[PDB]
Amino acid sequence: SLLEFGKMILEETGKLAIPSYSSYGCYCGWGGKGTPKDATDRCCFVHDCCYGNLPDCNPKSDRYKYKRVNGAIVCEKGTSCENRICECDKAAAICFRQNLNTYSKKYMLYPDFLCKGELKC
Ligand SMILES: CN1c2ccccc2[C@]23C[C@H]4[C@H]([C@@H]5C[C@H](O)N4[C@@H](C5)[C@H]12)[C@H]3O
Ligand SMILES: COc1ccc(C(=O)O)cc1
Repeated sequence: SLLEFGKMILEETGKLAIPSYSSYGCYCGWGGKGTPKDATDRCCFVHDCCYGNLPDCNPKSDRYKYKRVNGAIVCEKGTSCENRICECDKAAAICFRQNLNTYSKKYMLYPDFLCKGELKC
């Protein structure tokens, strides 16, 4: 769930989940539409897509167990859905870190109205 996703995002990137990634570009937080702004907005595009492969669970709400360990992130014996959600998030959190440089405060709190168009997963 978001409570787990947020801890992850903080743990890996050092930045707090909320202002730092909850409205970034066109796909972080909101989702919806548009051509992703940059590397970090693109992660969100994949993460959405990641949650999309699952219509059988509640990504935003179902709580899962994961632990850290000298660096990497480990998801644990859950309920398929629970496990699947964790790898989705795990990836996404890794992607943010992977691209912590292209992080631009210019896109932090990027509205919506300027986000235009289709994009198939
Ligand atoms: C409308 N809703 C949908 C309705 C029917 C099928 C798929 C979707 C969503 C789910 C998910 C994703 C982006 C980001 C956002 O989290 N959601 C929106 C747009 C779409 C997009 O795939
Ligand atoms: C992919 O990054 C996010 C960040 C915030 C939210 C949200 O606030 O719903 C969803 C996905």
